[PDB]
Amino acid sequence: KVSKSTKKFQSKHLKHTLDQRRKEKIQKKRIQGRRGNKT
Amino acid sequence: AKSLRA
Amino acid sequence: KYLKYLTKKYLKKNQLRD
Amino acid sequence: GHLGFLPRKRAASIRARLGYKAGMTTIVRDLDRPGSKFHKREVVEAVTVVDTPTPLAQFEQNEMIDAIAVTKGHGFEGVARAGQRGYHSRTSINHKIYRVNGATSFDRTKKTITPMGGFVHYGEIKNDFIMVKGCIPGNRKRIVTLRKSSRKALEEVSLKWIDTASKFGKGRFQTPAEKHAFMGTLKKDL
Amino acid sequence: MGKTQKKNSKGRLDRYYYLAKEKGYRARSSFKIIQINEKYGHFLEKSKVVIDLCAAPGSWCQVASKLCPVNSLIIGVDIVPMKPMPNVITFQSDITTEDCRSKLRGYMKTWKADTVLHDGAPNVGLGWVQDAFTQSQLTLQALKLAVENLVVNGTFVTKIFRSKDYNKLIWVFQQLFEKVEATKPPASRNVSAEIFVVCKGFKAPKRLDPRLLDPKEVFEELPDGQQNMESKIYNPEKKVRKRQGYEEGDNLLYHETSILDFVRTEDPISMLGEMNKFTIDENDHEWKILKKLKQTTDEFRSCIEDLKVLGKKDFKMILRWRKIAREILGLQEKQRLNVKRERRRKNEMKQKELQRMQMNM
Amino acid sequence: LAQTLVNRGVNLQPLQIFDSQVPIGATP
Amino acid sequence: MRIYQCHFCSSPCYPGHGIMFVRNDAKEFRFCRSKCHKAFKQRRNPRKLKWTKAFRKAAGKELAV
Amino acid sequence: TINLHKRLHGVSFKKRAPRAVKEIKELNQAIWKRGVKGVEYRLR
Amino acid sequence: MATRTQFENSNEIGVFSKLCLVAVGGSENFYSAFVHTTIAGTRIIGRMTAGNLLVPTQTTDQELQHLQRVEERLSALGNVICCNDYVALVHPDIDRETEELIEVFRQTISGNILVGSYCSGLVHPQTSVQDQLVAGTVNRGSSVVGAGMVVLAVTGLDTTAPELSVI
Amino acid sequence: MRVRKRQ
Amino acid sequence: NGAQGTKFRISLGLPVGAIMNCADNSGARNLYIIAVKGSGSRLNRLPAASLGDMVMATVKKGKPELRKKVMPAIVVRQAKSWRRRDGVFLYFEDNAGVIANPKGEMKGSAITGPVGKECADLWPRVASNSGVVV
RNA sequence: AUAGGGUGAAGCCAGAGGAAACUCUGGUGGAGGCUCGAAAAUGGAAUUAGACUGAAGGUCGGCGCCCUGGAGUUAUCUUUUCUUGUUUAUCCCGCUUCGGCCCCAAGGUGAACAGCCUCUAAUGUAGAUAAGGGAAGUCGGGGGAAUCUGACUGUUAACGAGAUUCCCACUGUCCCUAUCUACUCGGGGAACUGGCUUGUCGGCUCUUCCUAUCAUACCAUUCGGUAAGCGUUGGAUUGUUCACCCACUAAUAGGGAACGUGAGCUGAAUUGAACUUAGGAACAGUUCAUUCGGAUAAUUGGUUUUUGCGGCUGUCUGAUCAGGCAUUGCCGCGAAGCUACCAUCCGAAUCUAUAUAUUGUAAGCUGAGAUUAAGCCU
Ligand SMILES: Nc1ncnc2c1ncn2[C@@H]1O[C@H](CSCC[C@H](N)C(=O)O)[C@@H](O)[C@H]1O
Repeated sequence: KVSKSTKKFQSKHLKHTLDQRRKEKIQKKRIQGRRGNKT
Repeated sequence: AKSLRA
Repeated sequence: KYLKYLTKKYLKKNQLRD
Repeated sequence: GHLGFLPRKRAASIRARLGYKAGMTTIVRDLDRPGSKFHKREVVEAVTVVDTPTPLAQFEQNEMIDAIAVTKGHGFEGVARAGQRGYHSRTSINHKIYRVNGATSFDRTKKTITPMGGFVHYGEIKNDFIMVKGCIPGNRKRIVTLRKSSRKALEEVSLKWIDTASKFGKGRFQTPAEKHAFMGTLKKDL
Repeated sequence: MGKTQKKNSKGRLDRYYYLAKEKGYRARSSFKIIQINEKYGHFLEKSKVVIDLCAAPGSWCQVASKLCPVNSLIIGVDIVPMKPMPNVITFQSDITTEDCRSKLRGYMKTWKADTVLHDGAPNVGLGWVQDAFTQSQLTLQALKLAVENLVVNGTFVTKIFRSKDYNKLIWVFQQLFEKVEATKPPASRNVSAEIFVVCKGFKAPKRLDPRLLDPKEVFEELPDGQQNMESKIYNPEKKVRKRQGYEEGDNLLYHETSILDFVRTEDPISMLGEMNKFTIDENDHEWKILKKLKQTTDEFRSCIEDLKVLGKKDFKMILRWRKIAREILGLQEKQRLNVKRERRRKNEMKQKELQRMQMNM
Repeated sequence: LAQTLVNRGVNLQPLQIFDSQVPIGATP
Repeated sequence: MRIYQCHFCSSPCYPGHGIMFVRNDAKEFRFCRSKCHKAFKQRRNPRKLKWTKAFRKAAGKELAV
Repeated sequence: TINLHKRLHGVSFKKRAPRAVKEIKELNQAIWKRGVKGVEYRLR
Repeated sequence: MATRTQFENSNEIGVFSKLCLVAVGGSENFYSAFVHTTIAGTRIIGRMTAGNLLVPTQTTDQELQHLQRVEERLSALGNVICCNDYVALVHPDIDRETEELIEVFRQTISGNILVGSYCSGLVHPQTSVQDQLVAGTVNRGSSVVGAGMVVLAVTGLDTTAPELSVI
Repeated sequence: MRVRKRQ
Repeated sequence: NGAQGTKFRISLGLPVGAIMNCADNSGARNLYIIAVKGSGSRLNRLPAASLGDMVMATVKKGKPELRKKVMPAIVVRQAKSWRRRDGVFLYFEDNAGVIANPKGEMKGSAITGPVGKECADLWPRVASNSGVVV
C-alpha cells in the first residue's frame, strides 16, 4: 500500500524535482571541462 | 515489325 | 442462519422463494 | 489511358447497343494446335457461361463471337482525374464459343453445367447456355448482346472436363452424390 | 537515382578536390598518403626507393617526389597511359602478368624498394559483389609484386575495399610483416568503404611459401557448425531461406539411417534435424525386442517415415521412445585453535578496555 | 645554400642546376 | 488428367484447385485447399486433427481394410 | 422470430443495440442484455 | 552409321530421341530422319526414359497408354541409366527398389555420376585410362556424348569428320 | 500525309 | 540466346539483387543476380527473373577462381508459386540456378535436386545434366 | 512539503592469516556531491436497462507504546455473498496520526511505484495484415567487427546509449500495390526580334507540340530520301577525373512552352523471337514473348466488423454453463465482397445502380455443435 506522503509527493512535486535533477545533471556534464573549476 | 495497317 | 439458508434453498427447490 | 474511350460517363442503359450473363467456370481441353508448343497436350482455362433462354427477379460450337455489354460500375473514385468509373458500354471481339451439359466425352459424370448450389448471385442454368472462352464485359445478371463477326477461329474444341465445383467457397465436389459418397454417413442421415 | 552525372553529386566536389587543383596535384587522393605518411613518422622521407602500382595519373607519385629524397627512384606502374612527370619513371603494363615482372626487373637493376604503395581500384558499377572481391584480388597481386621487391623492414601501404574477404588479407599481411594496422585518413570521404592498411617490418623470408600468396586458397571459404536445435522445437518457424548452396558430397539431398543407429547414437538432436527417414529392419533381433512394446504404435511408425512434417509434439515423442529403448538395452588441532582464539580474544578485550579507559577526555 | 635548394627540390652540384621542380628565378 | 488426393485431408484434388509443393527430396505434395496447405506449413499432424480422413481411418470411424 | 443478424449486418458495434430497437419499432432489457455491441441474432 | 540430323536446329539428338521414340514437334523432318510421344508433356524424351522401357512417375496415364513406371527420385532415367541388352550402368545413389526393376552396376564415368548422359561404347574425353570403349568427343567438342548422339548412329549436323570417323 | 503548319 | 523454341509467361519471382542457390557441381554455392536477359522496359520496374530465364549472376560464395567475373546463369527452381498449363499451381523449396555460358552449356557436370519442367525443356543441356525433373 | 524503489558508508559483533598494523568471509548497522522513475515548336489568319468517475475520484532513521471466527442467488453445487544491557543499532514487515546529521482517503489483483476492476461512394490521418524478392526506394534504412573521434590506464587495452564503413538477420522503404477498422482538381491566374538564328541541378517526368529521325515501315553494315503513326530503360553516386562507370534493349535521337514556368530538395495498337522455307538469308505457311490499352474473378495468392467458427491471457458476474470489458485484448482458419503481371481473357508504320459453404467434434455419445445473405441457391 502506498503511503499518503508518497501519494502527495508523486502528484505535486515529482515533476519539478525530476526537472531540477535533469538540469543539475546537464550543468554538471557541461562543466566537466572548462579548466578553472577548483573547490 | 509489320503493323496492322501494313 | 444455517436453518434459514436451508429453508430458503428448500423453498427455491419447490419454487416458493418469491 | 486510351483516348478512344474518352467519355467516362455512365451508359444510357444496361442494354448496350441476346442473353443474360450467368457466371464463370473452368474447363480442361485436349489441345490440337499444330506448330504450338502445347500441341497434342492438355490445357486448363477459364470460360464464362451466359444464359440464353432465367431465375432473375425482373451460333455453333467452334465459332468466334463478340459480346457487347455495359461494364460493371464502381461509382465515383478520386490521367489523375476523378469521376465515374465503370458502367461503360464495351464491345469485346473474338471470343470462341466452347459449348452451345457438363459431361464431356472423357468425363462420364451425368451432371449439369450449373455448379454445386448454383452460381453466386445467379441460380441454376435451366435453359440453353453459351459457354465462351475468356471473360465478357459486365457482371452477373447483366444482359449481354451476342454478335457474329488466324488459325484460332478454325480450331476444333474437344472438351475434356468442366469444373462444376461450388463457386460459393473452396468447393471440392462435382455432384452432391459425390460429396455424400465421400464423407459417408452423417448423424442427421440415420 | 535519376541518371545524374557523378560530378553533380553532393559530396563528389570537395575541399580536397579544389585543394589538389590549387596545389597542382592530379587528385584529391594525393592528400590521403599525405596524412597517412604524417601518421607513421614520415616513412616516405626515409625510403629513398619508391614503387607505386596502379598510379593513375600519378598523384601519389607526385606526393612521393615532393616528400622523398631529391634523386629517389619513384617508379610508377599503370595499365592506362600516364602523363609524364619530372624525376618519375612511369610505364604502362598490367601488373597481373609476367610483362610487369620483366619491365620492373629491367628498371630494378639491383636496388630493392624500401616501400611499395598500392592504390588500385576497378571500374566501380558492376554491383559491389564483384568490385570488392576484384579489388581484394588486385591488392593480393600488388602484395605478390611487393614481396619480391621489398627489403627487410620495409613498408607496404595498400587500399582495400571492406568486404567479407578483408580479414583474410589482414591475416596474410600479418604473416609477412611485423606491425599491420588499418586506418582511414580524413580525405577518404566517410561514405566510402575504402580502408588504407599499412604494414611495416617486412620479414623477407629466405624460403617463402608461394601458396601463402596464391588466391586459389587464400580466399578459401569457411564451413558451418550450427547447432541444428531449432529444427526440433521450432519446426513451423519458416527457417531462414537456405541460399548457401548444398554439401559437396550430397547428390540426392536425402538421408536415411537405421532406427537402431538413432537409438545407439550420442547426439539425437543433430540426427533428428538432419535425417529424412529412419529405416526399420524386420529381421533384426534388436528390432524384434523393441517391437513388442507399448510404444511402436498409436501413430509412431508413420511419424518415422518422414522426419520433415512432424513438429515438436512428435519429435518429443520420438525422443522419449529413444530414451525408453536406451533404458531397455583432530582434537589437538581443535585445542590449538581454541587456545589461539582465546589468546586473540583476550588481546582484543584488553585493547578495547584500554581504549574505553581513554574516551572520556 | 645547397641544402636549402635541395629542400626546395633542386638537384645541383658544385653550383650548377641540373633539374629544379620550381623555377630558380623566383625561389627566395 | 487424373483426380489426385490431397496429402493432408485425402479429399479429391481437381485440375486447377489447390497448390502443389515440391520438396527438394523430389517429393510432390498435392493440396485441395489453402486450409490443408496452411495446416501442412504449421507442421500439424493430419491424424491428430479430427476433420481429416487420416484421423477417421486411424480411429475406426470409416473402414480402411 | 426476428432475424436481427441480417437486419443489423454491417452496422458498427457502437450503435448495434440502439439501432436494433429501430428494426423492432422488458424487451429493452433483452435488447441491451449484452451491451451496445452485443445483440442476439434471433429474438422471439 | 554415319547419319547426321538436327531437331529444330539442335544437335542434341539423344535429348529428343532414343532407340525409336521421337519427340512431338512442329514438323515431321526429325521423325522422317529415323513413335511420337511426350513424357510429362515434354519433348525431352531421351533424358526422361530408359530401355534396351522405363518411364518415371511424371508420365501421365495417357502418355503411358500411348507408349513400366518407376517411383524413384531421379526422374531423368536416361541420365542415370546407361544400358544395353546385357549390361546397365546406373547412378551410384539410385535406390535399391528400382535396381530390381532394371546386370546392374553402380559406377561413375571417371567421377561423372550421370552415366546415361556421358556414355553411349563411347565415353567422354575426360575419362581416365583406368576407368576406361573409347574416349572421344561428339558434335564438335561436346563432351556430353550420351545426349549428343544415339546408337544406326544418328548425330547432330555439327559433328566433324574425325569425330564421325571415331563413332 | 500530315500537312505542315503554314506561316 | 541458345534457348530451344518459344517460351510462355511464368510468375516473376526473382528481381535484381536476389540471391539463389547454385545447383551444379562447379564449386559455387550461391548466385547474386545483376541483370536479366530480355526482361522488357518500364519505368521504376526492377527486372525480374523466373525459372528457365537466363540472367547474369556473380558467385557470392564459392571457389575464388570461380568468382572472378560476372557470368550467365539459368534459374532452375522457383520459390514463387507459378501456374502450370497442365492445370496446377506449384512452387519449390528455394531459388536455385545453374552456371552456364552464353551458348547455354553448363560449367558443371551434374545438377543437384529437382529441376523445373519448363526450364529442363527450353535448354537441352539442362535436361542432359539434370538428375531430377519436377 | 522535503516522499518512494535500489544500492548498502562509518561503527559494532562472530571466524581465518599475520608479531602488530592490516587484509579477508558472514551478520548487523542505515549514510551520502550514490543512483531510478531553309526554319521550328497550343490552333491562326453513451445512450435506450446500459455506461462512466474508482478514495492520487532544525531535520532523519528503527525498534516500544482494514482482514477474519435482515436482503440477494439457487437448472445443478456451495453451513456461501452484502449489511447492522543482552539494545534491532555500542554503549555502561500495512495504511492515518533512544543517535547520527546541521486539508481526510475502502477492498481484490498487479511473481513491476505502475496500470485493471469494484463497495460507499471519394479524399486525408492513424492502426493492422500481405505471396516472391529483401534497401534494388531515397541525397541518406536485431546482433557482430573494424576505423574516425572526446575525457584518458597498465593490448587489436578499456570507456562513450559520439560518428563512419563492411558481415549476418528482419522488414510494404521499394518492385506494386491490395484489403479491413476508427475518426473525418483549385488544376490556372489574380540595356528592344528593324521577319534575329543554322554546315564549312531529375528543376518540374496526368500532358501537349516541333523535326533538324535513334529504332520500327518503304526506297552484317555505311550514306541519303519520304516519313512524328508508334516507341525512346534498369543500376553506381561507394577510389580517379578534363565527366563520366557497369548492363539490358529494336533503339535507349535532339529541342520550345523566355532561359518551361517557385507551396518540395543548397548544387490504338506496338515490338522481338520460334518452326518450316534451309544448312550463311528472305517472301509464302505456322507458333509465341515485350510494351500499351480495354475488361473480368473459374481457379492461385492477399485482406476480414459476417467480429463466422475455434483457442489463449488478465479480470468480473457466488461455482459450472452462458456472458461482459481490455479499441478483432492476443491468436488460427476463413466465406461473400474487393483485388493482383502475384490471377485470367481480348485487341511507306503516312492520310446489376449510386455523394451450399466456413470453422473444427458443442453443453451434459460426436465431421458433432455453431453461423449460413444482409449483394448465395432453393
Ligand atoms: N589491374 C590493374 N592493373 C594496373 N592498374 C589498374 C588495374 N586496375 C585498375 N588500375 C588503375 O589503377 C588506378 C587507381 S586510381 C589511382 C589511385 C591513386 N590515388 C593515384 O592517383 O595514383 C585506376 O585509375 C585504374 O586505371
